[PDB]
Amino acid sequence: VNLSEESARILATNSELVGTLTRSCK
Amino acid sequence: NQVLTKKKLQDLVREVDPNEQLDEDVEEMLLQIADDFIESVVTAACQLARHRKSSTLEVKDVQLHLERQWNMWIPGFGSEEIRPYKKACTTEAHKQRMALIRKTTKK
Amino acid sequence: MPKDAQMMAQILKDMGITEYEPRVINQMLEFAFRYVTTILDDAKIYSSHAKKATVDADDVRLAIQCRADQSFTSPPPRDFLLDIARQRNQTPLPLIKPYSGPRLPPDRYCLTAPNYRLKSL
Amino acid sequence: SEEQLNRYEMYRRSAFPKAAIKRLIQSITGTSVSQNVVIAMSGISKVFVGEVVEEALDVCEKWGEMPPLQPKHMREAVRRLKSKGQIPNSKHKKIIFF
Amino acid sequence: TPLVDFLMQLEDYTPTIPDAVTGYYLNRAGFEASDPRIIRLISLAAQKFISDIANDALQHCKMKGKDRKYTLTMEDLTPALSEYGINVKKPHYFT
Amino acid sequence: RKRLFSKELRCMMYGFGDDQNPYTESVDILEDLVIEFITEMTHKAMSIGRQGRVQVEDIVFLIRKDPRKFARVKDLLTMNEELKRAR
Repeated sequence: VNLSEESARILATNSELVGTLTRSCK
Repeated sequence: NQVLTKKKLQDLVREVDPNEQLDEDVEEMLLQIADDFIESVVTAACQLARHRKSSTLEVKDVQLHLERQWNMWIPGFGSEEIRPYKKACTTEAHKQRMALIRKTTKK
Repeated sequence: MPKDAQMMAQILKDMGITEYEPRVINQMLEFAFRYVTTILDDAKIYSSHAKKATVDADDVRLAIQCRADQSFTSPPPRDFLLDIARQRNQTPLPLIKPYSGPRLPPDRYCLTAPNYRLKSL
Repeated sequence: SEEQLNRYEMYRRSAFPKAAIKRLIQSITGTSVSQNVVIAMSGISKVFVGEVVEEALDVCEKWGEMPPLQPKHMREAVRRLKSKGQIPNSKHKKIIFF
Repeated sequence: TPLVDFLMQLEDYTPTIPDAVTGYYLNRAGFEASDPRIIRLISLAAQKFISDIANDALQHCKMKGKDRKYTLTMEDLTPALSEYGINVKKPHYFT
Repeated sequence: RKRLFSKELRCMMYGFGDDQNPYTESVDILEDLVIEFITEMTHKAMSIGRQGRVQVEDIVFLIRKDPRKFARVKDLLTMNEELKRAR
């Protein structure tokens, strides 16, 4: 049960720090 | 109605080595080469569209000519999901003729 | 002798080839097997590109014509060699200097060069 | 510093999800793969992304541009990698003898 | 340059292909090789090319499992040549 | 096709020095490289060894092409056993 909930916490912080605004380019 | 304009070509040389010049003998050939290749991509991608009984040139048959002949994969376009790869449709006639090469060899 | 090696000697006899090595018939059957299994290679790529089930005759007809430019490219045609020549054949012949010793192109087109080598230390 | 520790955190913790690549490979095979295949195939593709981005930042440092990566540095990244044989294409029958 | 500093690691090496064999195939290619270290470099680069085709064919044979004597059959050499630019296609069963 | 690697690949480019906020058309390019890389290492893997997808032939292509893909697949296969030995 410890392995199941802590696996998604390595990826949840990978959606709060990196990629805040979405850019584009000509 | 020209597609390359000798300033886009000059920056293509400046991005490689910025202390390098081309001659007008080389520039007039680098332009020829470009236009000549545009023609051979399109003349052999229209027939792939003609074999799809369609009248629109999609990006899926400019892909198949550059990959098979020119060894070019242009990344940023994306395709549909490739179907499950059929490996060997070896027929029964080959399964019985090749089972005669071994029958004479060891027996 | 299979029926296609008995027919390969007929093709060379129909040409001006009366005396050949016996290894030639084994070579002209490997070329004829590599060719049809390269056309039918491309004729299976084109059948799946038009998304059909079998390999029809219009797929093999395209696979023949779409590899007559890279696998068997031709010497240049007669209508192109005439136009290249008849603009080259219109500039006059230049005159010759009287005493120029060895007559040669400029130094970037000849093979005269100092031609170095490594010090065998 | 304080950015190098955040960058080293993303260099290690980031991965492609195993629940999607096992869906992606099995759409190519037809039947089934194993867990030790998906573990390796998710790991080689992280090296391959690190083969491109570490080399697309060499294209950007060679030219006169900044860290934001335009697609100009990314098509040039695949061009330089393919000329060194790093990007495999199994649809171009190559010939060395001519 | 790496080509010079590699050549100091070649004074202790002796390739399998002799210098008269390599020095003849450069004569058909267009030059008489004067320096005998250039003959020791084109022969080593061509010995390495055979030593990878005959080694990929071994790992092709050791990936079908028979473990006593490995025969260099065409079934192991023909996929091992296609990774380089050699595409053989041999026929069978001539009708 | 949708993008199945849009949020994951932005963490990875930051991991190799790009930015915290990469362009959308740059993740458009990298997402198509990976789908072709997994395709052009599975289409060639179902002819070698056998017509299946056992991982003893995924380790063949990584040698003689780039040693970083081989030195990073021997670490993921070793550490699978040291993470089942701990349980």
